[PDB]
Amino acid sequence: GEIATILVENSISVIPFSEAQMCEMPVNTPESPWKVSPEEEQKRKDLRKSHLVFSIDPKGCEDVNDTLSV
RNA sequence: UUUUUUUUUUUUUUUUUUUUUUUUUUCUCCUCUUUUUUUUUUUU
Repeated sequence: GEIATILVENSISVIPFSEAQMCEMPVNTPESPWKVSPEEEQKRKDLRKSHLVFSIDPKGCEDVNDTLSV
């Protein structure tokens, strides 16, 4: 009840989205997951082999932003 | 040696109809105390 009060009072929504707001999703399905279309591999410039990327991140960091490389 | 007569289960069937959830009261009402109101910053 207190958490609900804190939400309602401070103007924050707790409603999951609607069908048309859901349906517009990238399809990360097991029968066909996501993988880069090769014309965009052309158009970009890969570095997954010639350079090292890693990250320290807080405990529980289910979603990383920060990365660097020197 | 004991004849003859004294009715019985109401008659009738071939009449028209153009609405509609509910329904009808109760008054004015003293919110107690460190504050201006804090605020960059970074790790989600």
